[PDB]
Amino acid sequence: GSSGSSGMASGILVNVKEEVTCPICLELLTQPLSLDCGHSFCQACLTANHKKSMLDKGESSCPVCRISYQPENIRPNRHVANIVE
Ligand SMILES: [Zn+2]
Ligand SMILES: [Zn+2]
Repeated sequence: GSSGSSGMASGILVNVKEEVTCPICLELLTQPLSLDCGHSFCQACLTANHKKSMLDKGESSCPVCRISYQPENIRPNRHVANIVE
């Protein structure tokens, strides 16, 4: 009458602090995206932000500098479908 093989919950990790932070959630930016302005953001925070400025004006833009560009068809610094094994 027993079942459940859960590995040790040692989520401890020894690494340096993070410098790249998200101007939205202000938490952390490990795999942020790149825009035509330079400022990075979360692949999610960006999607949500865009909607925000959709009911007021309609068009989205950098929530930091609000530069002129296309929030669609944007690619990050590096996009490779290669996962180390
Ligand atoms: Zn974020
Ligand atoms: Zn910007």
